[PDB]
Amino acid sequence: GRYIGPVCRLCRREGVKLYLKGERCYSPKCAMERRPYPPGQHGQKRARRPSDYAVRLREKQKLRRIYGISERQFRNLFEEASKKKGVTGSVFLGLLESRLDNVVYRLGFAVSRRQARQLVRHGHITVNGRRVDLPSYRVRPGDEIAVAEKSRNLELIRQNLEAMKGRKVGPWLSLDVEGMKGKFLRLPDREDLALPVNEQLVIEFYSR
Amino acid sequence: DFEEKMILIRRTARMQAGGRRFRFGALVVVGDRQGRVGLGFGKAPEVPLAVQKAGYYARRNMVEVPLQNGTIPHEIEVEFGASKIVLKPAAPGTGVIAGAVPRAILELAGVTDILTKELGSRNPINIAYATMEALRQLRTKADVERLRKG
Amino acid sequence: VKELLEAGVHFGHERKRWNPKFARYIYAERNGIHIIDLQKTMEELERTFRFIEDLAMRGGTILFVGTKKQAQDIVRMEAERAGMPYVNQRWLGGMLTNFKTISQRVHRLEELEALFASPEIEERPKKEQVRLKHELERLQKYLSGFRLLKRLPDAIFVVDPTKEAIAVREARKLFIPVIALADTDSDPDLVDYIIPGNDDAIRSIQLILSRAVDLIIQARGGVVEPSPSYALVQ
Amino acid sequence: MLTDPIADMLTRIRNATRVYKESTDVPASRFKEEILRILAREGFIKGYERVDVDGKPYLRVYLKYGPRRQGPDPRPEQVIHHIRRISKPGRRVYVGVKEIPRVRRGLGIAILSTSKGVLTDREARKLGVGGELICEVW
RNA sequence: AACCGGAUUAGAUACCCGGGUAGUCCACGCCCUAAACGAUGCGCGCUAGGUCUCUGGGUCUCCUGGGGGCCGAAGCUAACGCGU
RNA sequence: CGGUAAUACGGAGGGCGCGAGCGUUACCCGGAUUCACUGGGCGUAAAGGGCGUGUAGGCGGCCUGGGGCGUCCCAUGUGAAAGA
Ligand SMILES: [Mg+2]
Ligand SMILES: [Mg+2]
Ligand SMILES: [Mg+2]
Ligand SMILES: [Mg+2]
Ligand SMILES: [Mg+2]
Ligand SMILES: [Mg+2]
Ligand SMILES: [Mg+2]
Ligand SMILES: [Mg+2]
Ligand SMILES: [Mg+2]
Ligand SMILES: [Mg+2]
Ligand SMILES: [Mg+2]
Ligand SMILES: [Mg+2]
Ligand SMILES: [Mg+2]
Ligand SMILES: [Mg+2]
Ligand SMILES: [Mg+2]
Ligand SMILES: [Mg+2]
Ligand SMILES: [Mg+2]
Ligand SMILES: [Mg+2]
Ligand SMILES: [Mg+2]
Ligand SMILES: [Mg+2]
Ligand SMILES: [Mg+2]
Ligand SMILES: [Mg+2]
Ligand SMILES: [Mg+2]
Ligand SMILES: [Mg+2]
Ligand SMILES: [Mg+2]
Ligand SMILES: [Mg+2]
Ligand SMILES: [Mg+2]
Ligand SMILES: [Mg+2]
Ligand SMILES: [Mg+2]
Ligand SMILES: [Mg+2]
Ligand SMILES: [Mg+2]
Ligand SMILES: [Mg+2]
Ligand SMILES: [Mg+2]
Ligand SMILES: [Mg+2]
Ligand SMILES: [Mg+2]
Ligand SMILES: [Mg+2]
Ligand SMILES: [Mg+2]
Ligand SMILES: [Mg+2]
Ligand SMILES: [Mg+2]
Ligand SMILES: [Mg+2]
Ligand SMILES: [Mg+2]
Ligand SMILES: [Mg+2]
Ligand SMILES: [Mg+2]
Ligand SMILES: [Mg+2]
Ligand SMILES: [Mg+2]
Ligand SMILES: [Mg+2]
Ligand SMILES: [Mg+2]
Ligand SMILES: [Zn+2]
Repeated sequence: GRYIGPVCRLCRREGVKLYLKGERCYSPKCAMERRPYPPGQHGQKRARRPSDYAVRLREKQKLRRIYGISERQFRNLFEEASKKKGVTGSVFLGLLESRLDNVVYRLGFAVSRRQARQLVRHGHITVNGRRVDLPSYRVRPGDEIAVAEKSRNLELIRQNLEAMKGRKVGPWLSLDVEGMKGKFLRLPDREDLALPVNEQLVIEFYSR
Repeated sequence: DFEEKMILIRRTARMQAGGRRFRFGALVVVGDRQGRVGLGFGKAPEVPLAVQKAGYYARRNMVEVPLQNGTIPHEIEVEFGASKIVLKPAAPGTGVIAGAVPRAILELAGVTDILTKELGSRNPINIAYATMEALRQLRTKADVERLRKG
Repeated sequence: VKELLEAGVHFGHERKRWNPKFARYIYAERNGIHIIDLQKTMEELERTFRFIEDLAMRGGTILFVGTKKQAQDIVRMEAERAGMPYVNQRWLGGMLTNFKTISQRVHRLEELEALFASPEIEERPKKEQVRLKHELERLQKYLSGFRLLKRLPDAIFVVDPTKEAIAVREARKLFIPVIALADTDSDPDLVDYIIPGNDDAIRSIQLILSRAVDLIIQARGGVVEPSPSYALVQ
Repeated sequence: MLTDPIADMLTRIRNATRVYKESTDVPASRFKEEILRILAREGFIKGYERVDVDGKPYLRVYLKYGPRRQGPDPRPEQVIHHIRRISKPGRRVYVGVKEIPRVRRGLGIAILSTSKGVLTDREARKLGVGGELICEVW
């Protein structure tokens, strides 16, 4: 069971806007607006120069919390990237980007990561014609991510796709907005991600 | 232009009649991440002034590091006193795998991928000194070629 | 601007206190004294004076440094014959590495001179009058040749790199090229451009420095009469 | 008696260059000669030549060094920074062709003695043979 | 040494003073320790010099071997220091 | 750490770390180049045997030739399945 609770507090504890709240991380209520300091009683106190360990810790958390994942799956994915051929740094990101929940969010089907997770969990997502209710399902390139026609008439899907009209999509993705289709064209490159995260620091958090 | 990061500060009290009277030691690295690093060690009766001196000495005593793709031309060991430092090149997607001290030095050198071991004495000052001398001893295929040309 | 028959003066020196590194410039041991190979000297003299003329006609500053009781007055006169600064009485710790700090002392020198040419000398008490009197006296003792160094010299000339090695250490450290008159007791490795020969024996020092300054002025086209220093031979 | 002539020659060279000697003599042995051929061929020494010292045959090794340098310690960089005997008596080191090291990530050499002659690590690799690992030079 | 006295001392089972047995010496046989120290195993080869000295040889200001010292190149050492 | 202002005890508020788990004890490897083949040492830090003679063993100057035991190369059989 993933992290469930106040989220726009981690927006603060990381120091960077975390869009896990979906909307309202855009409207000036995110609490990253006019409250950029971390939570707690000592939040407005002057923070001490962090330890070298502290830096790689806050970078890993900054990424982990972004994708909304337990430490377990997070580290197993990382070690998977450490074994695979290619740059561990970008391979890991391509793997996190390949989560079905993350793709759903990325395809604009859901406002947020969490919402994408619930949408997958409840089987509203099609993959190549088949229902898939696992947020962890690894999307491959060439997979068609659709919306179950059962739910196509639901007002939350039409609500989000309504604002997806004319909105542009990631260069490794493409979607048809009327038929509620979508496709994973290829793995994203480092440059394909705007993630405010230094991968090297994370790799360097796991060398210990 | 020039980025500095600090290694350690210490208390180094000295004795005198009536009581102790302390200096402050500061180890500071200064690098451009472009292959130029420099190390300085300052002492002063207050912490900040000592740090200043360390930065000023770090801009003197500079080292031209021959990076090859964010890593090193060849592996070297260097013995400084009783402290031995071991640097080995690393393929990309590796990171700086190094102690606290050589991590700081290598990072400000612009090294993004390297393998490292501290050996013998682990003293921060000698480990820094040893890292610097190690970097002074790096040589490029160009440099070796021009050394055995004749 | 050369010499050949100068075997008539400078043959050798330093009976058996030799630096072994000087062995490359030794001809033999005659009557229990090291006699310096004559031809070798002129080789190093060509290579040295080439650098001298080049640096001179470029406009560079050369610090002439000599404290030997043999070379004091010579260094004074020949360094004044050129536009070059000298060090005569004692080479002070830091004159190059602390050049800023030592320069402050020349500012005090000029300050007290300009207060000694003003009517205010008697405006101050008698005791301060004697004090500042002493300040100007010793300042003008040490910095009389060091006065005109505005920046760090572009070269250094030393007459015994063994006794003046405290200077050569600082020229080394700051990468200033080092020109030296070095006999058998000297480490030649530390000298960038060497002239092997007696560090003692005024007769030969006057020749070497006189010719050197001559070449200096010849680089800039200010042709000069014989050097006034020849009367210091006796 | 001289215990390991090769370590002795390696060392004569090491010491000789540490004081920047122009030349140095080492007692003549064909195997030594074949080593000096690789040092020469690889530009580590100026060269060598046979000589007679008081009737007995030696090899004059002419060493080379880099340029005289800048401020203090003008002493040149060395050409032979590191010479080390590897397979000594009483602990012998033979390598198969897949056991042959890469010396200084390329920039040095490993003199092998092979059944096909005294080769460098590159020569012995491209020749497809291994043998006794004589020494590192770099 | 032990021991017998005389002193000193708060005490004196000691330092100081008067004595004195083993022993210290010899032979022969045991014992096998040690700050048994260069606190540095032996052999060979290579790496600046200068100086004092013991003892050989030489065409004998000196050159050349073998010992014993002191400074010190390169280098080594944590440092002290080591350094043909 | 605590002997009157405790960020170390006890509670609370708050925060960090993991999360159907979280901590603890035991045991194994790691860090430990701290048994040093890779990869350590012995003047003063722990470590040169009190000294010699010498047995076994270890080690072996220069040239050539035979052999091909170690060494190196090629082919081939083997190296079960699982695991990796
Ligand atoms: Mg990888
Ligand atoms: Mg793509
Ligand atoms: Mg690891
Ligand atoms: Mg060392
Ligand atoms: Mg050591
Ligand atoms: Mg230790
Ligand atoms: Mg370079
Ligand atoms: Mg003075
Ligand atoms: Mg002299
Ligand atoms: Mg006169
Ligand atoms: Mg009594
Ligand atoms: Mg009594
Ligand atoms: Mg008493
Ligand atoms: Mg004794
Ligand atoms: Mg030993
Ligand atoms: Mg014997
Ligand atoms: Mg002696
Ligand atoms: Mg005699
Ligand atoms: Mg004796
Ligand atoms: Mg002797
Ligand atoms: Mg030294
Ligand atoms: Mg000594
Ligand atoms: Mg010898
Ligand atoms: Mg109270
Ligand atoms: Mg209280
Ligand atoms: Mg208290
Ligand atoms: Mg508390
Ligand atoms: Mg606690
Ligand atoms: Mg508490
Ligand atoms: Mg609580
Ligand atoms: Mg689970
Ligand atoms: Mg458990
Ligand atoms: Mg353990
Ligand atoms: Mg181990
Ligand atoms: Mg142990
Ligand atoms: Mg242990
Ligand atoms: Mg040890
Ligand atoms: Mg003791
Ligand atoms: Mg001991
Ligand atoms: Mg002994
Ligand atoms: Mg003992
Ligand atoms: Mg043999
Ligand atoms: Mg045998
Ligand atoms: Mg044969
Ligand atoms: Mg065979
Ligand atoms: Mg097989
Ligand atoms: Mg199998
Ligand atoms: Zn937010």
